[PDB]
Amino acid sequence: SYMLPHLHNGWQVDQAILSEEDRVVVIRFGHDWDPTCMKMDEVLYSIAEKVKNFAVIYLVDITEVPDFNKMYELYDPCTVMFFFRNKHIMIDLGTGNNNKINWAMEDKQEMVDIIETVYRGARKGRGLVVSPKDYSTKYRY
Amino acid sequence: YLRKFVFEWDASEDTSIDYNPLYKERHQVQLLGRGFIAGIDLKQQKREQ
Amino acid sequence: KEDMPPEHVRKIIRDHDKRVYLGALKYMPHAVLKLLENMPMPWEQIRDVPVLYHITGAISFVNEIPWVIEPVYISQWGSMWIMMRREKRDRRHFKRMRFPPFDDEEPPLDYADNILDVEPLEAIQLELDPEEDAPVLDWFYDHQPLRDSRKYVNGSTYQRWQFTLPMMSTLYRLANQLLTDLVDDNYFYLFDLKAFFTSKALNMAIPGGPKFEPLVRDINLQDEDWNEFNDINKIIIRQPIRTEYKIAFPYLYNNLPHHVHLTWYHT
Amino acid sequence: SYQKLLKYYVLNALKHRPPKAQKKRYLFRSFKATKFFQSTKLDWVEVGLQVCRQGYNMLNLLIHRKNLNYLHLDYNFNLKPVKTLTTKERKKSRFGNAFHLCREVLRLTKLVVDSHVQYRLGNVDAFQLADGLQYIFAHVGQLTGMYRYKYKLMRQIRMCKDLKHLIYYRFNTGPVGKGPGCGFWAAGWRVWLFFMRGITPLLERWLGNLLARSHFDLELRAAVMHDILDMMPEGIKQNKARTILQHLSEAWRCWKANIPWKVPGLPTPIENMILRYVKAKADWWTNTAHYNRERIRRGATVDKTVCKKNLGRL
Amino acid sequence: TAQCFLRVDDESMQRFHNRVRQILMASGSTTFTKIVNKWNTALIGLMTYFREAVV
Amino acid sequence: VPGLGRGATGFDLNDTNYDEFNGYAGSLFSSGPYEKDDEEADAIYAALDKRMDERRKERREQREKEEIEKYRMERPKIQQQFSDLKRKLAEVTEEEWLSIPEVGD
Amino acid sequence: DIESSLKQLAERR
Amino acid sequence: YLTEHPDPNNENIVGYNNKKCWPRDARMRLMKHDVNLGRAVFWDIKNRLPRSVTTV
Amino acid sequence: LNNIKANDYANAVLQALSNVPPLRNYFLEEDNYKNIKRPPGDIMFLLVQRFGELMRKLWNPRNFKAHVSPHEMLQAVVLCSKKTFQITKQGDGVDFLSWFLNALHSALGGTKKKKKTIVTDVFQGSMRIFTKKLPHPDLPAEEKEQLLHNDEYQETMVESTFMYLTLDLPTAPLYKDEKEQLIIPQVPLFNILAKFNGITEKEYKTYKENFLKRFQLTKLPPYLIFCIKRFTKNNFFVEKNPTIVNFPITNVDLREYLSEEVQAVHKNTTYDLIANIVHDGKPSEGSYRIHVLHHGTGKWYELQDLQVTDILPQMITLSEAYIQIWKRR
Repeated sequence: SYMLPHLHNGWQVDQAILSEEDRVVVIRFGHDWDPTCMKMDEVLYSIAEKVKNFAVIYLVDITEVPDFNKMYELYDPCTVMFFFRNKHIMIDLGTGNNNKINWAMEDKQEMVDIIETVYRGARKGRGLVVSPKDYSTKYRY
Repeated sequence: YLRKFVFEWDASEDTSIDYNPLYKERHQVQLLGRGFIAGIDLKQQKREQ
Repeated sequence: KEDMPPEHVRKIIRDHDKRVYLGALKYMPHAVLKLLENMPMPWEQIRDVPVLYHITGAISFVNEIPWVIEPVYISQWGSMWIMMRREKRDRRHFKRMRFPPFDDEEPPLDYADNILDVEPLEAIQLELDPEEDAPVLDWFYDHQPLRDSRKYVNGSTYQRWQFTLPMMSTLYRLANQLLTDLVDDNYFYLFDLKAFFTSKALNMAIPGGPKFEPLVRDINLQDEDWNEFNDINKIIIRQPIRTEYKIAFPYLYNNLPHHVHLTWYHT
Repeated sequence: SYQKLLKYYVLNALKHRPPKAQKKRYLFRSFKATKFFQSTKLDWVEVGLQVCRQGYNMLNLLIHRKNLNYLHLDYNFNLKPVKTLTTKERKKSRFGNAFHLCREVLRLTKLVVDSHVQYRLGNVDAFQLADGLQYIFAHVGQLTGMYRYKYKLMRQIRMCKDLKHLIYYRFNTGPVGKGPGCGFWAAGWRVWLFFMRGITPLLERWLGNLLARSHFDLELRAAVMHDILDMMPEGIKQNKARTILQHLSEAWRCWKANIPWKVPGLPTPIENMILRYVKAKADWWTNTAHYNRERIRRGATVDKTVCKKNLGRL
Repeated sequence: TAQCFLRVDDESMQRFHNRVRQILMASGSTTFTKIVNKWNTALIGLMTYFREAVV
Repeated sequence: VPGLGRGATGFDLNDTNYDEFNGYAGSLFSSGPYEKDDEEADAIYAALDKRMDERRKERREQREKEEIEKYRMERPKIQQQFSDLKRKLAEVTEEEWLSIPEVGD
Repeated sequence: DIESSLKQLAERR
Repeated sequence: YLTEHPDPNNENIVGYNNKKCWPRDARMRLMKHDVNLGRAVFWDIKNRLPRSVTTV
Repeated sequence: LNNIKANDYANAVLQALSNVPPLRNYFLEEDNYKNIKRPPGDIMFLLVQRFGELMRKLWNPRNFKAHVSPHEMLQAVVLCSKKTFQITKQGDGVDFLSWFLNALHSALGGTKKKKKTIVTDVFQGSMRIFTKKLPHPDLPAEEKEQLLHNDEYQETMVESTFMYLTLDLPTAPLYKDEKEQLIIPQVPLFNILAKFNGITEKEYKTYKENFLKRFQLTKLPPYLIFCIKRFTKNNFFVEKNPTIVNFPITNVDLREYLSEEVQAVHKNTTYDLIANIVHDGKPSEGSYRIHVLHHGTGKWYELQDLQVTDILPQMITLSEAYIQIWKRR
């Protein structure tokens, strides 16, 4: 399915990041067949219209669009990238690297909170924002 | 009735820790005084027989 | 085809369509395995071998297989045992010089430069007394003892051997250090393969024997609920029923004998 | 050591299966039949040195083909970097366990051949050569980093050490005491050749490849969507895909609520496909709910989302 | 005339373990104070109910 | 325009392309100086590989066919299960497609 | 649009 | 009980519930007479209750 | 019948085979089967004699107790089935009935396959299978019609003998109907008895092959056995079909399911339900009960192990019928 819009070349990506001025651009780098990307894209579609006011989601295929692999260290099976007014926003998830999510959370509310915090920090002017949760521990007991 | 690459085995893996005297001190083979266990020095076997 | 002069492969490997070279490189683990399995024995100084080498020098296999007559091989290694023990008793200051690296990072010595013209110092061959080792002293320390003799082996393939009894007696004498001189399997009572299988299938370890993970899931003896069958008030105890008793008679001292092999009785 | 040697002997004798019928194809006869190979007669030390050189050259070719000029491999097959690696370079340097295993195999071959050439030069005695071979075959793990790349190899190593305990304590009886003079390398050489037999096809397959030329509901939904949109007029599928997806979600919700679901304008083939999809997803849903409840009740580690979802499903 | 040996039923032990697991998972972003309060309440209930049987 | 046309700077090595065994997937010599001699060498080595596989080719292929047939018969792929309804769905007029309602009722 | 991604997914799976 | 539910194989012991928490010498010991008596008591109690009203 | 652990299915099947006048009468006399020859190392005959013994215990006018232990019969069943249909673990009623009827038919044939045994004389009938092979659906229509001239994808003559009729219930309606009716589906008996009308074409698809098995009855046995298919294995577990069969219990005319040349042969086709095995509960922890019509009187009795209740004639159709035995009169 994947009703979320897709970008088929680097040109689409680099004018999609600059297209939004009052909304956070979300880019999922990965592959549809990849299950983890499947989980994240299901979560995103579950909240695609909830964050329409202040966020936008685009799906980018690594094979179709491989130019960002070296610059963004796109070596994981899947990454999630946050941009605002041409500036990347780093998120302090507690996983060691603040640039990309690199994992698929099943709860859509966690992603909603993450994108809301990113928007709040980007409109205020901070380039690095703190996640309102710690993902170092999976919280499984 | 009621990880770690370990090159050498652990001493707890040992067996033959018996309580019966018949099984702890087992009467060795004396092959008519003319047969010897392989590998061991022949002179040592002759002395300790 | 026919064998070529050894200088041809020497020149080829000295001087060095990449597809042929890359395809030849694929079978390298066979090259390693055939080199290592044709490893010279301690009693041999030089062991010439047939070699199938790539025309581009990308690879070279040792073609032959280490065929050795079992009694002769065991006797040779028993003589090696004797000589090694004698030398270690002689040399109090034996110095190990085995080298884990190939001359470290140093380039591989050129065989035609410093190994070709150097003759070996000596071998580890045991000295054989001509009065007792008469039938074997002629060939006891050859690369293949009787390969060229039609009477003792089938032929150059070196696949069948027949020996006269004096030769086998001398070989048995020379290999007495590697044999326990047992004349029975009674020494292996409750200690042979079938006994070990019975022990493993019953999740029990012979004292001298090994120990294995349980073959089937074992229920703790504290789980049984004191039936009339296993009532301890009825059981008469004289001696502790050992693991050996249960292995010797698996169908009598075990309540669930499964995949148990009956051990051979007295011979 | 005796007990573990018996354990492995019993394991070999019990896990043993009779060999299976073949067609008797010989690799080296086929190699000789081609033009690329030629036969000769060579000294074992010479072919050992030649094999070491060829292995070093082939490893150099494999390293340089990836353009990994920042990693240098010496003649003892010890690969080391020359500079601090970038993350891109570090990922490029991930050769896998196969390459490292082959490199350490070539290092062991280099060790054996180097000991033999050392004996042939005359620097060490033949007794020293045999003792060095025994040490090499009894201390592969120490002399060569093999266990990390293949964990099972560790077992073989213990064998060798066990075999040492089998030989030394028989070799060192009587006048001979503890010392570095015991050369008896049949057992370890046997063990490492038997390991090489097993690992030869793996490294050959790796080299041939390198030198050539849960979420059932989501997949079910994607597959049914693909099947429906294939049998879809091209000019009408712009919004009808979204409409039928909304219909699928509504049908799933209606089944989850025990309420009738009967779209009047929906054609009966599409309706029957939706019914089949809902049936399959409901079967998977019920089965996974029961499985998750069993897992949670048993005591398995689970997070909040799983428990919450399970409770809802239950 | 008799001794009544007491124990805690394995069902009650499993209930206590499940309560502890629920406290641990339902913690999330809650203050450590409330987590410790929940653990204290569970422990107090268990001990005040199973006084001798716990020992 | 490249990816730098956005004016951005960084802050197949993908884990997917890498396997602990065999390392990274993909032949390192996929393209290069390929000519008639290279084709001949590849043909010879492929023939050698086929000859090696001939040792147990008949029984191995028979067992593989039986195993895959039984696996497909026991567990059918979801596309196979829905192919019947997919093909029965072809018989529909294009006028009925516009008639598909929403879920507002 | 959706069919373009569905064909890519089916081909890759 | 055995007139109504005969047990020729002494199978009454196979499904007897016992408190595994206690050690073996502390649990109930499944003697033939004791097992039969327990089953008989439970059977009588169950028969006293109609099945539709409640089940034991 | 006493319930030795989980053997309620076997008790239900045995009670269904009992209360059948011809088979029961055959097994009530020991001389009818004692003198037939057996192979030396044959254990199947233990099924026969003990079964007869069981009958004589069930129909005893003067008995010391109002119940019979099936222990010996079930031990014979376990021994003869090679650890299948155990006494401890309950099995499918349909499968056990099929195996038991086949074993009785085989064992009553002395040292040879007697073509006419009491089992065949009572329960076996003749049915005409019209197997029509089908082309693969993923073919062009022109090739699809061209394969119609292959003479392979047409009706065949595979007429055989059926010991029981396997009726397949329609799938559960999933979503409940908007009507006030219960969520439990209801289907008439004649609707499931439509695959054997002759024109109905149920699809049959094995691996990479398609069929259309048309069925037409040709000989109606004196006692007809319906094996309604409840338990079906889906992709993950086994689901028991909750469909309720709406059947009459005093008059069923099958004249419309027989060929015209066949209808003339049988003067009687009016069947009365005499036995009804019903499965209750989940597919795993299910229980078996039986509704039996006591002749002489008109009362209907529900037997479940040692429980004998007087059921009303109207309430039988409400329960999920699993196996049915009808008498042709």
